[PDB]
Amino acid sequence: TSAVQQKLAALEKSSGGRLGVALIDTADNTQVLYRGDERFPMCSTSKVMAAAAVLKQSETQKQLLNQPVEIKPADLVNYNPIAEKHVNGTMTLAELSAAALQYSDNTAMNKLIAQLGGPGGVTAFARAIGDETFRLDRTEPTLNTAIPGDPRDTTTPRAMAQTLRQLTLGHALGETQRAQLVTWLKGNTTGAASIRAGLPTSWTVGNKTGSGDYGTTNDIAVIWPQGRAPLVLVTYFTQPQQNAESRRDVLASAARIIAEGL
Repeated sequence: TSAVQQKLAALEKSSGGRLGVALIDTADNTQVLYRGDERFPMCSTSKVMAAAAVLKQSETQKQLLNQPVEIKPADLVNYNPIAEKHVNGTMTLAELSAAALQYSDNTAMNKLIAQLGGPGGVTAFARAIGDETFRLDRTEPTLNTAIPGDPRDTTTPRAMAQTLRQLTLGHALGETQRAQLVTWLKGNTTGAASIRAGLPTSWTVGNKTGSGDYGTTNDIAVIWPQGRAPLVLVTYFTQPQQNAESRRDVLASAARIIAEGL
């Protein structure tokens, strides 16, 4: 096991929880993995999968992203920073996607899942782009229970890293759709203390964080350093106690160790 793995293991040991990491360096398409085939609760990182799936729909429904969508009181769940600004109005599928990705709005996520026909529709998109591991079983907010051993609403670091590559750098999506996803990810406003805090300041990052129960603290990101090929980094972390506190620092520190390993 390499140098980077010894440090990740020590990081993990100092944390008292369970850490999962997967990097894809698209130079020699090299990978660095730590518990990369273990399942982790995705929490709000799953919003990328749902937004990407609506994007893929819009390829043949050219005006789908402009379709207005009613926001009714009953649609509000536990955390709706944007949607609560439009109760008894509308938001378009573009505004809903942006809200889900940029402000982690759970009502926005639920509208994307409904557009796709339920959680099974998000899983179907994953299968349709090669990802046999991702599974979305519940809507917001119950997908965040992150119960140890519960396979619901999980993926693996290896799987999500490859998937995120295909979506943001490959051609799982039409170019137009891919560019809109990148824009959305770069304009995220909620994942600054995680991966973003362990990387060189000058690298560009688009990412999506996720928290839930059991101190689950996650981040998935596509990174553009200067002078070299882009990379994909996934960092998942979860803890033994249901009421555990968030540990974004562990994700930043894993990102630091990975980048120090380039």
